[PDB]
Amino acid sequence: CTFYTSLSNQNQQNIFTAGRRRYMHSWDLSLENLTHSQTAKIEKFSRLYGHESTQRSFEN
Amino acid sequence: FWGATWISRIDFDVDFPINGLTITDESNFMNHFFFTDKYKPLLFVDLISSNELAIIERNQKAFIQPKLVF
Amino acid sequence: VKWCLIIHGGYLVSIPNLMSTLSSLHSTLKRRSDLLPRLLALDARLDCTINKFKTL
Amino acid sequence: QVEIANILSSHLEANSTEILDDLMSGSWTEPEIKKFILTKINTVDHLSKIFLTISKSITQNPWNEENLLPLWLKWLLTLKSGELNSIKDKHTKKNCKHLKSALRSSEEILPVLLGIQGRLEMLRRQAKLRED
Amino acid sequence: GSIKFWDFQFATLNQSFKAHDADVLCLTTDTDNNYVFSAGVDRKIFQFSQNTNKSQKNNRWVNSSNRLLHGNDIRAICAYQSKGADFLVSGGVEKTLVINSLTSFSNGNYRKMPTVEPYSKNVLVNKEQ
Amino acid sequence: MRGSEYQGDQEHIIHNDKVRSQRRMRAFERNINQFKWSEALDNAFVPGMAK
Amino acid sequence: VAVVLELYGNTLESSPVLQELMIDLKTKVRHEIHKSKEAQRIEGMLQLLT
Amino acid sequence: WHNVILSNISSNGKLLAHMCKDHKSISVVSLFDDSVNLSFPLGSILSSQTQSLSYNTRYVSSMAIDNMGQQLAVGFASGVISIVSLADLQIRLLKWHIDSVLSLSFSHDGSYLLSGGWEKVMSLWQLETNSQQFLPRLNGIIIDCQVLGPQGNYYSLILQMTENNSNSDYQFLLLNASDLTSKLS
Amino acid sequence: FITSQSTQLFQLLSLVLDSIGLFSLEGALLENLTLYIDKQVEIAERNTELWNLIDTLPTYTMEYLDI
RNA sequence: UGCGAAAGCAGUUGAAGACAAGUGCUUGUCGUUCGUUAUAAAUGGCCUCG
Repeated sequence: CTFYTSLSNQNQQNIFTAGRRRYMHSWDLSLENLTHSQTAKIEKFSRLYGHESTQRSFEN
Repeated sequence: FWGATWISRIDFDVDFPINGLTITDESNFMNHFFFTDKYKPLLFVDLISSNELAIIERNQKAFIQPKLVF
Repeated sequence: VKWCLIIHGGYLVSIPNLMSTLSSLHSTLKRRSDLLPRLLALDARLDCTINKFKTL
Repeated sequence: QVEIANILSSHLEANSTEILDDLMSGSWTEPEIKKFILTKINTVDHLSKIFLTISKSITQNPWNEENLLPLWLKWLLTLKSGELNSIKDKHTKKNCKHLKSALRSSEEILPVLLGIQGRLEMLRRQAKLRED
Repeated sequence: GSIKFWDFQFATLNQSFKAHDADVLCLTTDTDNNYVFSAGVDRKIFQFSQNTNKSQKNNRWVNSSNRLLHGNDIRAICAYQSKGADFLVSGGVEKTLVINSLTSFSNGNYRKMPTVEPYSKNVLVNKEQ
Repeated sequence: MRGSEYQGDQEHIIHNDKVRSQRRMRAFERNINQFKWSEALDNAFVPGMAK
Repeated sequence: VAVVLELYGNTLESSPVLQELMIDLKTKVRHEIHKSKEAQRIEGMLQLLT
Repeated sequence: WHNVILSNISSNGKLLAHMCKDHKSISVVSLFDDSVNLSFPLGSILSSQTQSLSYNTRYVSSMAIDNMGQQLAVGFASGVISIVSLADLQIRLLKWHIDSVLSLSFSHDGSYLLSGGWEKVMSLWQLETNSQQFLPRLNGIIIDCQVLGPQGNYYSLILQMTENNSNSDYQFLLLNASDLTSKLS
Repeated sequence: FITSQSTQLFQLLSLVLDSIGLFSLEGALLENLTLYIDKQVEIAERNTELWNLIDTLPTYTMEYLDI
């Protein structure tokens, strides 16, 4: 897992996490999502656009 | 006269009315009337008798690429 | 069923209600009749083609 | 058989009104009706005339007891269909609608008769059982 | 069924195209290496193009088009160009040649040669008997 | 793998998105979904197929 | 059955095995016509009882 | 311009492509600058087989222009898309739509192409490898497609719901590009 | 009269046969009615068939060439 | 196309202009008009997250 801050838009913060799975999770911490928000804004990356055969896991 | 897919007959006593996928041939190669294309493809053509013509004609699994039909 | 109606027709007439007790019979018989209009249509086309190659 | 066929062939060529009477002749049998249609009806004009005469007759009295005219229509449709529809005469299409309309009733008329036939059959049997 | 373009100096892969549904048996290219033509078991001839100047500067190939001209496998393919000629000749299990134009492969016309052209006769007939 | 069975009892937020796989489809249903009209008809008439 | 006859009339003539597949079919479809006609008759008399 | 049959504007909003009957010709013009000014007959783009075939093959139903002006996508009633390289008028055929393609749109970088039509399926063509990603079973046929964001975060679509012949039932769908879920319907 | 659109007369007749009842019908007249109805059923089936009909290489061959 | 029930009952599918092809003539078309209630066919089929 790792933090990510957009190099242009400093207000943009985000966490990416991955495991021995065919999907990746992104957690948007921008604005008040980190602490104040009762819920977390989570997105799942699971589409490789025709290149599934090359990739077995998002872990690394 | 006959080719791979055509047969023709020419009478040599009568004069005719005067009225892409090959080399363009700019360079040199070195250094009464009947026409039919009904019969094809032809292996051989010739006459058995004066009024009999013998025309001889030609009478595997493939990868399936379907043709959509609605 | 055909013989039951014929033989016991007199007894069946003297019954207070039939449709409620013979509802299943009527529904079953109704379905078979509905096939008749379409079966004739299929039969005519079968005969039309059957006649065709038999003469040929 | 041969005489009536030749007479009918001549009347078709002659546009005679006697075509209908030739068709109801009792000498006609089913196999020669097939032979006549296959061998002698070689022109669309002759085929149209025979259909127009038969269809008009059947339209007027679809309940005529003479099975011959229907027998002509059945085999005429069965054997010569591909070109009967090829006939582009408007009147030929109109007469087809009239014939279909008349017969279409009869198809509706059949289920009622079968029920009436059934109820009588029980009545005859019950009377016979009562007699015995 | 894949066509891959490798960099010779580094012996690394530049591009990969999953084009064919079966084996790619034969490849060919034009004089200037603007087009690469592939054919195989799936009976299709694919054209990969780098003719555009932007493609050339970036060295990126494009799966421009394909055509289904054969009834069976395409075992052999060859190309020729000159000031008076422009051919893409192919053939295979169908036993017949197919002739296309390299420059106008996508839209140009094609010719299917007869399976047997009897220049040398394999049959004779005797008038007597 | 000593934390596989945690289930997140002590955590602030639990996020669930796992969706169970659909019930296994038969050969004829798969063919219809993939627009294989002819093959779907063939799967209709096979030995030991319910009427 | 209506489509396959309308779609394979010519193949029907040149294939013998297909022909017998209809001959028994015509006998069977005829048998169903008899049953449906019969069912209408029992249906008719059943109305008389009620 | 006179006798404008079809028109489109780049995503940036600085180029205009339009088809006119002056059969027909396509011209692309820079709108704030004179940098881009090109025109060419549609006959050059069209394949010869199309000239042989019916009018559906030669009928354009959609047109998209890249931001850089290097590429122009033409969609046909047959369902075939043709990307044209404006520098040298080289054609590239993309064929998945069985029926007329109604919406075409380029990505900001130009490497992806949104296409939609009667299939009710939105296709992202990956132009590098000619691949495609699908979003099927949408509510209606796709009239318009757009990539809407500085980084292409969202896709905005217009759906038609052609079942109702009495009225045109438009629906605006804003999808999250990350996971292709309806952000706002 | 019957034994001597028609369904609206026949369906009316079927109502008669229900109204008259089993006992009241007489065998002698019933036979004539049976002959009539069987006659119509044969015809009605015949017309139905007509209505549906309206709705509905050699290795060696010898030919003469035209020249 | 009108009416009607769903069955059916009546009634239509014309004229001009332009373009293309073939040989002034023939045929076919129309992101052209006026008037009347008035086959298809560019190898081209629907995602991933067990």
